[PDB]
Amino acid sequence: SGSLNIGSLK
Amino acid sequence: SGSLNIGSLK
Amino acid sequence: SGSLNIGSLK
Amino acid sequence: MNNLHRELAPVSDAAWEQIEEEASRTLKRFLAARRVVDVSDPQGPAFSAVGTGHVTRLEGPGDSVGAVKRQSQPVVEFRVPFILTRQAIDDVERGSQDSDWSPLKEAARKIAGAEDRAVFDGYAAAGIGGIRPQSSNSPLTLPVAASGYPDVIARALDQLRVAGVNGPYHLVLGENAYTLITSGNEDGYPVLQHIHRLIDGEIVWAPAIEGGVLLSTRGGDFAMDIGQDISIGYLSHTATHVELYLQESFTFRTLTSEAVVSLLPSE
Amino acid sequence: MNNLHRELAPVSDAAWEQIEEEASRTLKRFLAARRVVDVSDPQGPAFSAVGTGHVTRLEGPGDSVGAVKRQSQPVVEFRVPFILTRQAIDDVERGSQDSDWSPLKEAARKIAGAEDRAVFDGYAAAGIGGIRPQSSNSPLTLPVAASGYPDVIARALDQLRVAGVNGPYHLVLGENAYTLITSGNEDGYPVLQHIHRLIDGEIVWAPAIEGGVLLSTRGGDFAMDIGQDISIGYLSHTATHVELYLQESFTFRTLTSEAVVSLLPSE
Amino acid sequence: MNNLHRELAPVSDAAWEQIEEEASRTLKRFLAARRVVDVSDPQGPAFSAVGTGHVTRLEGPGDSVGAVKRQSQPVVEFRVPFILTRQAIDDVERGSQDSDWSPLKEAARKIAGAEDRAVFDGYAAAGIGGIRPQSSNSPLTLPVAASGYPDVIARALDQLRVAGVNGPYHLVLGENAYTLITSGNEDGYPVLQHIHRLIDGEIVWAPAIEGGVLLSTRGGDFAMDIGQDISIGYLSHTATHVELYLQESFTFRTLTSEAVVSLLPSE
Repeated sequence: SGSLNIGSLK
Repeated sequence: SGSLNIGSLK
Repeated sequence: SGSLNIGSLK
Repeated sequence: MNNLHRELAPVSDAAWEQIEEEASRTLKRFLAARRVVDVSDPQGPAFSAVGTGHVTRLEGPGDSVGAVKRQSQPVVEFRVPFILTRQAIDDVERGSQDSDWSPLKEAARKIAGAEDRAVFDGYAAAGIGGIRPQSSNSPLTLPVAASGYPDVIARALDQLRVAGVNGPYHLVLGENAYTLITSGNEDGYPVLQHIHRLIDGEIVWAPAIEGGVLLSTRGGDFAMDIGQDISIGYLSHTATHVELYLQESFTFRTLTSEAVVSLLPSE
Repeated sequence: MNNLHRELAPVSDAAWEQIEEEASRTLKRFLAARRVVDVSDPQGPAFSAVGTGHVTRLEGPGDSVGAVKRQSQPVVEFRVPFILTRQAIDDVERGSQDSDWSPLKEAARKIAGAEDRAVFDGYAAAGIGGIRPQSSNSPLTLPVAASGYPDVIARALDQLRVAGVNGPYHLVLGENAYTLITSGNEDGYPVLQHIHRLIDGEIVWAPAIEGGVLLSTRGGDFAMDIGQDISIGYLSHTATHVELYLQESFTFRTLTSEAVVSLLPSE
Repeated sequence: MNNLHRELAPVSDAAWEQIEEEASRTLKRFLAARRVVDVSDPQGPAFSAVGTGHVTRLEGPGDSVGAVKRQSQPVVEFRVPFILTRQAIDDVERGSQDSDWSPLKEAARKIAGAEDRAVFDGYAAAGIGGIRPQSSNSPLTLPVAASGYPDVIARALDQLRVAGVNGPYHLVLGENAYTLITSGNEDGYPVLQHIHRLIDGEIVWAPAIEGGVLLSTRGGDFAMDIGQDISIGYLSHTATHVELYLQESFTFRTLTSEAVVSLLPSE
């Protein structure tokens, strides 16, 4: 909780 | 595989 | 058995 | 409640939503290394080290007993604080659509730059070698003019091919190189079409680095282990300000040193 | 095939069974720390470090970015080789019941002693503090005569009680102390019955250590993380001999320093 | 057990998987002749010769009896040994992802180069004529500059058309010619688009050969009969090293000499 969930952009 | 599975003796 | 199965690359 | 004490911040739900949207947009615009690097799923707050598989010989405990210690790479945590004015936060509930989120954008730029520089150029304190300094291929200098770009890229590709490396080839360019290649030539040469004939994707824009990199994205060469993705946490507040921070937790390893060629900035 | 290349050894199945039975028996007789310490299930060959939860401040990457490195304890691997004569191995298939497994027993004793000394007295090279040197209570010297044992044990128990520590209390004694307490007194005093009135289990016999330890076994104070349990692997063979080894992989941490009292050997 | 005594090697299953993956990747990157040549399915270890259909007159056995001997082309076996350090092999089971497989890659490069040079330039000892020396068309010299490439290719195509040869036309270029054609021209001429207008596929990159070849891939002109595909076998091991080898078994025949034009390296 609180994360922006950017993760991988590939 | 190959272990003697001594583990915990308590 | 043991081959890499490269075969044809066409 | 977790370590990001978000419920303790005097910030409404609408303000939180706007802040998160702005942070996600700015980070996605600025994050470049995540587009060409194997990024794992977040492994949680307890994730502390990654085992490299290698061992180091120790001085033995005693009578004919040999000892080896397993080697690992530690995880690093990056935190960047920023301050909001509490007028932008309160105006959101009143229907504001142009609240000042500039400190958040500057913090996002700072943390993205730190992450990118660690992944590409290395961070010695955290034990991160970096993609470029850990390359076994010979670096190539970028040309002054854009017309020279097809010649360098091709040669770089040749190195990869000579090294036995396969898979799609991706180009990452810094700000000056990217704007030089995209601004066209005054002789009518179509360098962009030729480059896109040689490379296997869109050119990646990297504001944090200088020069460039040509690398394979076959998978398994550059591993980014994410413990905690970039998240917003709360520190403190005054009557007219709120302290927040952007935090991430990760480690990076270069596994194949022959799968990347580093392009030096033009002189 | 795994790293224990057992199928490459010129050893029959019956010989393997007899060797494993002998090793298990001898190790169970010699292993003392596993009786009073939280032992985890084996975590596999890839298990390389345990995160301690603490961080160390780093020199920052750059503009207003702070960095902390996660701390961890590495895993240590212990290996002890031994040589069998290939006559004992071949005699097993012929119906032998008294094949010479003495080198295996000596290797088992060596590895059990190394493990016990690392857990109790510490192993500095592997980063293992040890239970006794990492005790915050004041150590007590053991008496010359067995009659003095009820007085010391009681005082040791008091320390635990004063420290707020609960749970069953177990006593681990080295060879000299154990044989002194079990050999009786010449005055007819029943020190053994009084000791078993004070302690909450059987006295543990520890051939590897000197002195003793009184410790709580409530759980959560002494964690032994097992990567690989003790196993037999193969190295090489000649026309008349076979090289094997005993190997284990573990790390140990003392979490509660007030939950143990160290008894010094008598002077 | 077959002639590749793989089970006798002190190599774990995970190490075997990583080794095979690396070998397959490197060989697929380096193998060029297999992309423009009819490759049969592997015919097994017993496959020893290929009948050409022709006969040779013999001195007769006796009274008015004539004898002819059937002609055939023998199969050749290529083997390249390499040595691994047994630390890279053992580290795999411990979770390593950057084990040193450089000797394997060098062996793969060597065997691929030998195969390619036999198929293209010929191997006299094995009775392999080679595609280029067995061409009935007149060879063409490659130009110094890339702008001259559309002129040569077209003329080469004309030869094929004049010879009555049909089917898709494929271009195979050596390292220097490939990097010259792909590096662009400084006059803005689009030679690559024109070449891809003339040829019927991607340009094939051949690191083993010099110059190039333009050939038809209609089928039935260049037959590569595979007895054993490239495979990894075991030879011997020391306490710190393992001997492996890469092995293949094949024969090659050029059936149509007018279906290929050989391009000589530029002077």
